[PDB]
Amino acid sequence: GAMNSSNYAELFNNDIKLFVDDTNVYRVTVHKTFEGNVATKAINGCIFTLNPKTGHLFLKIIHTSVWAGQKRLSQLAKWKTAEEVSALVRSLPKEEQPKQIIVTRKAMLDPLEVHMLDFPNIAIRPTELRLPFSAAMSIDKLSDVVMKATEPQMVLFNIYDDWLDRISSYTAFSRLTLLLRALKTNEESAKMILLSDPTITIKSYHLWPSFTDEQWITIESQMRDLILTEYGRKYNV
Amino acid sequence: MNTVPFTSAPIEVTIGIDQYSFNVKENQPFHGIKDIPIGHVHVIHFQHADNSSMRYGYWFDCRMGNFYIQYDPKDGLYKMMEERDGAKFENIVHNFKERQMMVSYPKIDEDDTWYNLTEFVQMDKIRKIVRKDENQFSYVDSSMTTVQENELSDPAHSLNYTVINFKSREAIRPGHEMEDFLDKSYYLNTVMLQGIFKNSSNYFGELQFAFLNAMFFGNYGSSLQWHAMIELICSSATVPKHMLDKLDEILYYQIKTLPEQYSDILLNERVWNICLYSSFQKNSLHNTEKIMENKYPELL
Repeated sequence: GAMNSSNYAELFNNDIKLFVDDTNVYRVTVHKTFEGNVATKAINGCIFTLNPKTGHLFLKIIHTSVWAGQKRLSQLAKWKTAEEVSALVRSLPKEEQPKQIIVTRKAMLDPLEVHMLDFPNIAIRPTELRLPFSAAMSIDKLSDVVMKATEPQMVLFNIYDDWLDRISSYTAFSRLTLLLRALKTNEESAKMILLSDPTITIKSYHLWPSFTDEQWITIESQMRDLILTEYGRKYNV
Repeated sequence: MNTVPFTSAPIEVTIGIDQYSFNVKENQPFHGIKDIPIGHVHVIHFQHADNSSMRYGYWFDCRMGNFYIQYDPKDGLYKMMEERDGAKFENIVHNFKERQMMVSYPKIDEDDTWYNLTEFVQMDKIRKIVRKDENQFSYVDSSMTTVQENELSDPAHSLNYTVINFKSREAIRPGHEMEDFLDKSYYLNTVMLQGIFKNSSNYFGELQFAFLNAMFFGNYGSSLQWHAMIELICSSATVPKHMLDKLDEILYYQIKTLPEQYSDILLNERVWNICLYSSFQKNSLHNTEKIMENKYPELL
């Protein structure tokens, strides 16, 4: 069934599973026309498909050309997401295909289910968790590759860099979601925290800085503090 | 006009014939129903005074033979049977009339209700949903499950309704995933109408039979099947105009006939609100929409 706090450790067992987040598939700017009416301009987006156990990210870039001449784009974006995830499963060898796909938004269930009809043993599941994967475009290297794309394109990343050499998936996922939660609640502060110290660099093949273990502890504390402060501000607590 | 005699009435039971019904007391001298209109299917149904669970009954057509009811004290229920001795049968019917121990099918001449509820129902199709080919009549009851229900246990006792499933390969052409799921026209017209049912009239007949089974026996899988077949039409953008107009009449008389107190379990809120107000055919069911609003505005 649905995924929640109770059955959270299932993410880190050895059953292959993927999260799919469609929040950044259809992205627009809103602007005024000469005659004063409002219009949208699409920019490039991406499907965020992540194996939480291994860090493997399948970033499917959605080029604005997909939308040309189409109506009801927000609805279409859900079916294009499902189309692309299904194609991704088909492209993987059998022993790499997931046993479950967890969609971060319930509106994706019917489209994926319909697109996955060829895979009746792949379970499509919703989640009750409030996952922060929308903030994926706050990771500079991911936003950069999406905005530069001139055609549809799949880019692979490990979203955990090399963390699993030293920590477990559980902890890696907790760090990732903390980082993203912070970037989501106050991107400017979050990014300030990550880069304040110019002597800690990001490897060419990484997304995040090469913090030592001790420095990751200071970072994670700084992100937690940021998140709590923003809460009191939002609600006056 | 035809007759269905009863051997006796040993147990207190409410007897129904089509939309009419009568209370019969234990060992009351009751011996049949006469003046049954030839030309339509009919259903005789029962509910014992002691077990207000398990409504059950028999679908039949008097053209197909001479049928009668007899209580079986081993199995504990009124059984329909066929008399092959045509003479022996007219003998029993005439003497029970002479002794006036039979109720008359109480049809008002102005009233086309039963015609309207059974317009497309044909005994031959009923016998393919209720497979029991040694009898010419068909038993149905409250608890019988459908073939689709069984897939998600005893097949001899199944309702073999046509399986409809909106999230199946049948329903969805590869490459037209989004199209076919938002616009079921393909599934309705090519797969179901041209492919399985062959014509609109067989489709309507199963739809009507599923409704009558849900209404008369509270058969839950039948209710599911009636709603699915309505939803398949209302969720298709391209439907023959003759089907839409006829559907509006069919549903009207079904909603009209339903017991007011049963609207809660028999009427699926989601399906009706989607059909009447959200679907492609929202504007094609004026009579069904008008009676639903005036009689069950709560459900909507």
